[PDB]
Amino acid sequence: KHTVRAAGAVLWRDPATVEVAVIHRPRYDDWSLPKGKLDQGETEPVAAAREIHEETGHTAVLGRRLGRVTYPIPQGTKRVWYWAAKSTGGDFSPNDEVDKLVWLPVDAAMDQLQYPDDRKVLRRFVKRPVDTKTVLVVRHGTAGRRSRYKGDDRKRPLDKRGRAQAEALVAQLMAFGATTLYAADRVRCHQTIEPLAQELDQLIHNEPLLTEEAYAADHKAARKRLLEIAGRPGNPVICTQGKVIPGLIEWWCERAKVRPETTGNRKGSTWVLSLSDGELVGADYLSPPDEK
Ligand SMILES: Nc1ncnc2c1ncn2[C@@H]1O[C@H](COP(=O)(O)OP(=O)(O)OP(=O)(O)OP(=O)(O)OP(=O)(O)O)[C@@H](O)[C@H]1O
Ligand SMILES: Nc1ncnc2c1ncn2[C@@H]1O[C@H](COP(=O)(O)OP(=O)(O)OP(=O)(O)O)[C@@H](O)[C@H]1O
Ligand SMILES: [Mn+2]
Ligand SMILES: [Mn+2]
Ligand SMILES: [Mn+2]
Repeated sequence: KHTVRAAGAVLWRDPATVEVAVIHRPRYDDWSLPKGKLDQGETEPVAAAREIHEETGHTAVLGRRLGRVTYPIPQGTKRVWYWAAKSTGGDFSPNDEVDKLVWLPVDAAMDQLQYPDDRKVLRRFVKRPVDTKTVLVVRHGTAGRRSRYKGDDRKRPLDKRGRAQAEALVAQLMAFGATTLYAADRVRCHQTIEPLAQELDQLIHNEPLLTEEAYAADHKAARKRLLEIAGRPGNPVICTQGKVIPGLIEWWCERAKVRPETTGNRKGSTWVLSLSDGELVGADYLSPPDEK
């Protein structure tokens, strides 16, 4: 019943014309997909990107999430979440952890992978486009509690936990190749992506149409604005509030007939929206960085 958390990837290069990486490990004599256990304080996407680079030598950009594999181990239950990950280069060198890496088209990869669950991941990988662009919709971090004033406090800041959530979100959002930054017109939303702003040296665009008060006054304008942002070149991060996100996500998924595998709305959480030719093809809910 104790869960060991891990993450990994279908790492690919070049539609089933791509090649995917399959690794061999001499400790187990197995062929499998690269993956590994989360370190203290990592989230799954951070661990996936790190373990990809450690086991294959390649850097990569994560995209669509491809489901979860569990299996019993002496410690309890091993849990692996998998992402599609596009190689951004690197070179493999054999060692004692991983002694071989082969790049295979999907069909021959399916023959090489010994675990049925890995084959299931790879089937998911091919079901939808993999060369995707990415929108990251983030609910701001923890910011104490609303006062008894009607509606909303413009300037309430992140609390200490929330500031730490903001710092922890840099690595997670960098894992998906975030490039451009947007925040609803509340201090707490800006402060959530300010650490990422500093890392990228990028300015945070301000978004009055995406606050809770605006969504409630004019939801059509909020939806239009999301699409406008998503249509721009780059991979945008959009930080907004709890009353806004569920409605926007549900609307987009409905219209494009995308089924989210997980759902939630926690402060510090992230929705990874994968697009192919402007069409939504994945909506993946990630837990806040300090929650399970
Ligand atoms: N998809 C699957 N379904 C069922 N069983 C699977 C399986 N994959 C591996 N095993 C089987 O479980 C045992 C532990 O392997 P593991 O879960 O891959 O263990 P691990 O902790 O050695 O490997 P990672 O989780 O990949 O850990 P790291 O990369 O973090 O390890 P590191 O310390 O080498 O970095 C092995 O005998 C293996 O054949
Ligand atoms: N005074 C209030 N007026 C209206 N809604 C409130 C009020 N207080 C709490 N809520 C509701 O409860 C939720 C959580 O409020 P809390 O004070 O914990 O966080 P918050 O930082 O304001 O969150 P968000 O900015 O995501 O709405 C809000 O999203 C809102 O739906
Ligand atoms: Mn591993
Ligand atoms: Mn490893
Ligand atoms: Mn490891």
